[PDB]
Amino acid sequence: GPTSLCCKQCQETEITTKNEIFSLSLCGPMAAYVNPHGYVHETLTVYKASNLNLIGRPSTVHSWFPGYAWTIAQCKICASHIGWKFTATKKDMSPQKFWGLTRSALLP
Ligand SMILES: [Zn+2]
Repeated sequence: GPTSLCCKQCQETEITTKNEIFSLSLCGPMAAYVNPHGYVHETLTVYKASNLNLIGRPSTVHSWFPGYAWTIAQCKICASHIGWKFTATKKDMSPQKFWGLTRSALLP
């Protein structure tokens, strides 16, 4: 479908849709400055994703989104690294999980 964002390598496999896109605030209370940590502009954040295999267990090491652990996520079909699943370290956070997907790894 027109909303469909698929793995660029295998083409057929849908990873997320444009419907699931949202904007995560990279700042904390009062919207203070933060040093950029990783490369967020290149990363698309979505609430829900599909057809990915999670590799290993959640890690907090040098997380691009502080407060969240990350787990590598690769296409079930072709094993291309599309991005990461992010899971909250604290119960009071929202969303408790989301996906950060490398834009260049998707089509469109
Ligand atoms: Zn693929």
